[PDB]
Amino acid sequence: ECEVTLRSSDTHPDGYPTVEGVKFMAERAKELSNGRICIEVFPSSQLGEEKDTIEQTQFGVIDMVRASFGSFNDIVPEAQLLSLPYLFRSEEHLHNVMDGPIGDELAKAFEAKDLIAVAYYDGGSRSFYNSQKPITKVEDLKGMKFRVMQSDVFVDMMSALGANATPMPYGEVYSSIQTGVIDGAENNWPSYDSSGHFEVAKYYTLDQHLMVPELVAISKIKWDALSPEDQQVLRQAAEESEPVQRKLWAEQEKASEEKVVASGAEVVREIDKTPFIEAMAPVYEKYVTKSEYQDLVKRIQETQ
Ligand SMILES: O=C(O)[C@H]1O[C@@H](O)[C@H](O)[C@@H](O)[C@@H]1O
Repeated sequence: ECEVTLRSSDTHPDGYPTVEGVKFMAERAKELSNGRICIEVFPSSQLGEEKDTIEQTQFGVIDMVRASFGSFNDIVPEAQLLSLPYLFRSEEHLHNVMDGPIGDELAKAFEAKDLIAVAYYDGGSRSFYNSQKPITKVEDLKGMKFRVMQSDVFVDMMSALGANATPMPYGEVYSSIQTGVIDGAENNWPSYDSSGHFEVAKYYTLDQHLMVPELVAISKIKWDALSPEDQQVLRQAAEESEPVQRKLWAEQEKASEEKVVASGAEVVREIDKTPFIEAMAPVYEKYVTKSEYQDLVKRIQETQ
């Protein structure tokens, strides 16, 4: 048994939808391989913060990782491109993009950087939360200090809004907010909840400026050393976990919103997003640098 073992990393805790997703993938891969293939999940950043685990996965030290496109920065340039603000209209839109040929194009981009993309997971939309004041309009962000994920595109996004970005690993955000070093950060409801940030940043504004895709990626080095039979099992188990993870995600979006609101989170709803969207013009100008990227963005916006 467990002749083929794979260590899989996630920054999130046990019980979180992405972790439950890979745990389901692991149960299925074990069943389908008659006990041969054994995926072990290491949650809560046990093996390191997310960007660091991505690099260790590329080197084959970690076998598999569940990660946000936003943690890649320049490592996979099209991953950064798909982290542009207000690129996707909805979770349905994003599903149709990632499920179609654009998803295959991105898979090729990951493979060129020694990562085999076997599933795309849902991460919903990200919105601003802070400890200082309600954000009711773009102008309220002026001069404020917000953590972002470690990609240049998010630093530029904050500058476009007249604020100051500070990239840092997810695990350090809570203390930085708590001690007042930064004013806030931005994320989806389940992160805002499970991270504890709602305890130290009670103001949340549903500006929904990002929908950053996520993936399960296997080390290409480890993958290439597997038999075709074992590769087939992994891909099957990964694809099976996708609809499952999507449903777990939808349920947790609801539960976490309810939870944090029950705890006193002060939420601003119905914000006019138009000025937020307009402000992103320079960001698109800076990152949409080609034909290859221009047409990509175009085909995304054209996807129903
Ligand atoms: O802000 C972050 O770093 C985290 O945001 C969450 O939404 C992602 O699911 C996670 O992969 C990122 O590490």
